[PDB]
Amino acid sequence: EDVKSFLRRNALLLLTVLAVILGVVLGFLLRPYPLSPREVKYFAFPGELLMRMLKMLILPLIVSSLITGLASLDAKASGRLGMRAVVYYMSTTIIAVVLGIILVLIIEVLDCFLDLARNIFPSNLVSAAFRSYSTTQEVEGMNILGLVVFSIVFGIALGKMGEQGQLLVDFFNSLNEATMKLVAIIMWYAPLGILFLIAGKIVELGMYMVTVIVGLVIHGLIVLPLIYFLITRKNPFVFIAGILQALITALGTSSSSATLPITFKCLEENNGVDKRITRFVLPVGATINMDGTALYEAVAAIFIAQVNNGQIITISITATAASIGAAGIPQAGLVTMVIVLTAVGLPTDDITLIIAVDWLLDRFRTMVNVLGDALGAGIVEHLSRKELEKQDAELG
Amino acid sequence: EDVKSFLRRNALLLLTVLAVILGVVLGFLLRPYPLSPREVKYFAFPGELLMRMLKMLILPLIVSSLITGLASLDAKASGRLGMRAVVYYMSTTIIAVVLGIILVLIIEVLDCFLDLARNIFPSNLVSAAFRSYSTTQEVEGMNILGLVVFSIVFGIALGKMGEQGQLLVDFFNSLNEATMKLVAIIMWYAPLGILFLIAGKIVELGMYMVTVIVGLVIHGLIVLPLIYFLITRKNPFVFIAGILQALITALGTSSSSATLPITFKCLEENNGVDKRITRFVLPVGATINMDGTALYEAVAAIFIAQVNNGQIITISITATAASIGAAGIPQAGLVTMVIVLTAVGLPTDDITLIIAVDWLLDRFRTMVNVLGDALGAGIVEHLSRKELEKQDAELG
Amino acid sequence: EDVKSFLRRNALLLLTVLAVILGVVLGFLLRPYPLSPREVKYFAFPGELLMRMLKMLILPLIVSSLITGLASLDAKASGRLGMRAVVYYMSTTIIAVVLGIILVLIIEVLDCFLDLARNIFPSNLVSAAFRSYSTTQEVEGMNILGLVVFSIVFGIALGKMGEQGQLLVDFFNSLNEATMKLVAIIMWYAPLGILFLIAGKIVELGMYMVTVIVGLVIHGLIVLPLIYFLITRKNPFVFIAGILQALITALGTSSSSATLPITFKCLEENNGVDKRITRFVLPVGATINMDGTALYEAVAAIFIAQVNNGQIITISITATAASIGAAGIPQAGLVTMVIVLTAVGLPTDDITLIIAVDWLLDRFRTMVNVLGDALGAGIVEHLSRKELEKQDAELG
Ligand SMILES: N[C@@H](CC(=O)O)C(=O)O
Ligand SMILES: N[C@@H](CC(=O)O)C(=O)O
Ligand SMILES: N[C@@H](CC(=O)O)C(=O)O
Ligand code: NA
Ligand code: NA
Ligand code: NA
Repeated sequence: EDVKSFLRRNALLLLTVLAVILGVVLGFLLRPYPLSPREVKYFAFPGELLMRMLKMLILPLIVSSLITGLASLDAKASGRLGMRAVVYYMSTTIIAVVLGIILVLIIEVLDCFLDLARNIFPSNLVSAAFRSYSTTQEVEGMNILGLVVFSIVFGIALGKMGEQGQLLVDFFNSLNEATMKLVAIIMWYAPLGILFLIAGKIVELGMYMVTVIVGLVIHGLIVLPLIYFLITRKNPFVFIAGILQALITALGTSSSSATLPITFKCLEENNGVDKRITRFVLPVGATINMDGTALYEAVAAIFIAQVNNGQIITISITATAASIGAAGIPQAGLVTMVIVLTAVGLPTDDITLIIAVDWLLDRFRTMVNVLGDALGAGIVEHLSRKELEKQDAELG
Repeated sequence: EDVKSFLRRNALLLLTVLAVILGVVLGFLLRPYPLSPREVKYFAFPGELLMRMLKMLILPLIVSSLITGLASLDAKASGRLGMRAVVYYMSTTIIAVVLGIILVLIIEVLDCFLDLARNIFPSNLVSAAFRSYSTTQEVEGMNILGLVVFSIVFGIALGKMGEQGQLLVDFFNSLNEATMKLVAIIMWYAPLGILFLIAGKIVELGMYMVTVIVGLVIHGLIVLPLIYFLITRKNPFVFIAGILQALITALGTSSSSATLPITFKCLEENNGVDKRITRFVLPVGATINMDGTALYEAVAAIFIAQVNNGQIITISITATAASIGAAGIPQAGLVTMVIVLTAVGLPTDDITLIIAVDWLLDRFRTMVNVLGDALGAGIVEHLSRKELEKQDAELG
Repeated sequence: EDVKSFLRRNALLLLTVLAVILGVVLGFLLRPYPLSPREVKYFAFPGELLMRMLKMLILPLIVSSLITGLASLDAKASGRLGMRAVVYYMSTTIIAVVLGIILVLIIEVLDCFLDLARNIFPSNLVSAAFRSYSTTQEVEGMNILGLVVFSIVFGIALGKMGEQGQLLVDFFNSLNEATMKLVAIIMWYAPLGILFLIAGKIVELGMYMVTVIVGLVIHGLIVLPLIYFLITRKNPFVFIAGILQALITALGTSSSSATLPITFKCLEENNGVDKRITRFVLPVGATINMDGTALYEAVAAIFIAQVNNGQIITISITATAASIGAAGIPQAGLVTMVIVLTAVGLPTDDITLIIAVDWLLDRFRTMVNVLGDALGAGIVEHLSRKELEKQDAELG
């Protein structure tokens, strides 16, 4: 009887679920036909248009979110909110790497460190907005990390100054809300885009793919929800229902940085999470908090060691280190595996074998990477209760 | 007796007319001499300096004009102003294509649609400001269309929010006026630049060139002025005298997007047109309203059919479609002719024959493209009388 | 007895002096070892990280400084402050070229003028922030001159408008202070960076190197200090002690444009110089006022003439002209020597011989280039006394 009101209310959520169900059907139907690379690009195009729309809003989001996020909070309160986030991030990326290692047991690398260091401190801000550094020397594609860093320091700087800083805070606050109004339009195209984005990909190792997928279920649907209930004492699967549009889009894009604007609209609107805490937890979580990637890094390094064959402590240290370094971009998990392979001693040429089934694992690990930030905000919000209480009463 | 006051008042206008008269003389004098490509570039340089100055101001103009233009107007009033503009644009591009077809009778193409679609939704705003998409994949040169789209949606978003949006409206209003103060300095260099810009070009098919030029006179000096008198009931050749500096510069540059800042100063200062309506009509008209290009597209497709040899309805549909797609950049008419040739069935390799005389036709068709936007603003302003009456009295 | 308080107070200044002393020691110790180019890059990396941090802040500094600098001053007062600066700049670059010529006596070039002219008027502002023009055609690296020009005109434009302009002035004032708060963090990394930046360079003509170095001492420590005492009637070597951190960093970077944010913090904090005058004198001085380069240009053109062999007036005219054209970037002195060699008649291929010892002379000539701007601000501030008196009392 009550399923009619469920169809009327969850209309946009159900259309995106149907987009996955019908998108998988469409792809397998069109798969036997001539798989021409130019034709595959044309077929997947309605999914490419959604990707462009989402990519567009990440820069005015990341920048405006952290500048207001850190300036709208008290001096030490900004540090406390950050400490809570960092403590949460490093523990979750440690639980996933430990859970990942146990499961797999049952079933130019210096240039990487330098390029990362170079990107933390960009030589040009206008460049940083569309270019990243990759020594061969500046490859195309936004330097998210470099902008996240600069925005954090810039936010602190406006917080340091008085009413002079207030103008820019108000400027960046108006710019945040305006781009957030645009992600409402992006959300309506999402059912159409998600269909073609996943149909195109399913158009384009046995135990391994299983170990990772099952490993992500134990972490994502059993480990992380328990952490939320242990801190907030609220039902985590009702919270996951709010951010469900953000997970379905993370499956489609396979880029947590690309689905960041929808996770903002899901945490801010569908759930009762504060903007003052989502403006910090979500942009930082999108680039450093990667639980799904950390689990994948550990399993994939030991899976190649199952064929090639005590020092799993270095693997747990570097797989958690690779999870931080890795980009909120798709296929970033296989390129950062160079660090975890060279550390143990295994050859980096073995990534080639995994590359084939990587695409599908990437879609699921992105969903767990997003989920960690989403449940993260809810955890940090509840913990930073008095900080938000002091800021609300102050205005009165 | 009264010609002395005419020389004192119209000093800058007369210097730009003299720039064309003396510029044509200078070019034909220097034409027999060694036409070295490096030497031609050096000779035309004072014209290249004007081009850089004008190109510079288009980005802070297009962006600041539409953001304030759509936010400073009421919800449905913004839609009404737009409806009036769109109705005016599509009818004028239909009259020109019909007039063009009658006169000529008397005397990778999917990748184009995809690249256009890609550009309507840019993946990066900082990139969009100096790069356009052109699959082979991101060519240099501003994505005007992508910025016009985003600015329109961003304007609407600030209009949607209340007083929070007002700060950014005021910010973008100050930024519009400041760049408009700079186009006053650009206007003084214009007589010097226009001389060398046209002298250099005249230094660098019989019936065809005539059909187009005569076709643009019937449309520009007889069709469009009659439309203005039919709606406003005001003398159109006194209005054309106000925007006369913008037409002379359109002849020189051959880029309606480049002469957009001067058409703003001509419509806002020389004529009594409202900023609230020029901020929408002029930037949108510069990229989609191309009457001179639509007339050219129809004549050039049938001129090649006069040699190569019922279905002129597809030509009228795609030539009007090419007019929208075409860029406010020079030589954009010959590249968009691919769409109108493939639609009818004629070969795209026939554009090569036309390319020679194209340059001079481009200068005249740009003047008609600008004229359509200029007389367009005057037409839409007069029609949207009550909308501006309600906004003025509200402030009181 | 008083040396203990001298160590406590001048802690950051002494750490940067020690950075040079220990940096020269470190380099000569590591010099005999395999000098691999990839290894040299890795070794110098902590110096490369400082360079990125400093480069980062130049764009939001140059732009925000001149826009507020010229808008916060009266119409003719802006012209007077400028006249004082221009008169000071051209006389100092004339004294250095005269002093340089006397000492050396005792002991595609049109494309350069066009590229400079092109860069004074950039075709795109977003591009200008990370790209310069260099015909072969748009090379990577910020167009400082093009941004300095545009910012000056934009500042004047906000000054021209009333309270409408005030919002953007306040916006650019908040943006200036916020980036100036960031150069405090950059200053703490500077001792670590300066050590590796100079150690790496000392790891990588007899009379000539001496003539230039001795020539810079006569100008920098005898000519320029006397000018300050002659105008301000204040001790110049107490003023040099304030901007001493900016000189030590100019030695390290060899780029006056890169050390511009630290010279701002030195003149604004360590010395009692007004922001209203440093916001104009320092960014303009960084690109056009190059006393150390002008002295170098004259000596290097006549040193090649000492080997290869009345018309030294053209050398003094073009060496002062090259000093203006030259970039606040390292090794910009040898590339601009093409202008001064072609003018006299000497071959440009002779720059190859000088290139070897150029690096060390560049570090010293940058220190004199910075010093001229630093003592320049102090000279112009004292001269524009009443202008600042009228602006202060007005607010009361
Ligand atoms: N796709 C992941 C990163 C990766 O593991 O490739 C993300 O966007 O978070
Ligand atoms: N030159 C025209 C476009 C074209 O037809 O090439 C304009 O700028 O409007
Ligand atoms: N290095 C100098 C320029 C040069 O002479 O190379 C400066 O930055 O001012
Ligand atoms: Na990460
Ligand atoms: Na068009
Ligand atoms: Na200079």
